[PDB]
Amino acid sequence: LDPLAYEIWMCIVFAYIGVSVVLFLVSRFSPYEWHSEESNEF
Amino acid sequence: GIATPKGSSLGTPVNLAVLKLSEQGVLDKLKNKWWYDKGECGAEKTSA
Repeated sequence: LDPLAYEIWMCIVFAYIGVSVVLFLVSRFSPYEWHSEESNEF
Repeated sequence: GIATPKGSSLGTPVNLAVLKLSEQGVLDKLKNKWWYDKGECGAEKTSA
């Protein structure tokens, strides 16, 4: 883990969580798209 | 350039002396040694 300093690993974890949450939200908050065949696996 | 009063008899011998020293390594040796003799800064590594 030396090649990347501790701060970068921390912020990597933060951004992984942020991206996962944002993707979940974006894919599955609009009822219009997935209302039919209730529609996305995200 | 080494100076001298106009008309001084010492003008010629000093001229020939500097020619001789330039032919010898005295000038180059002195310049190379005095300059860079004790350069403190700088007399690369991989880091995260």
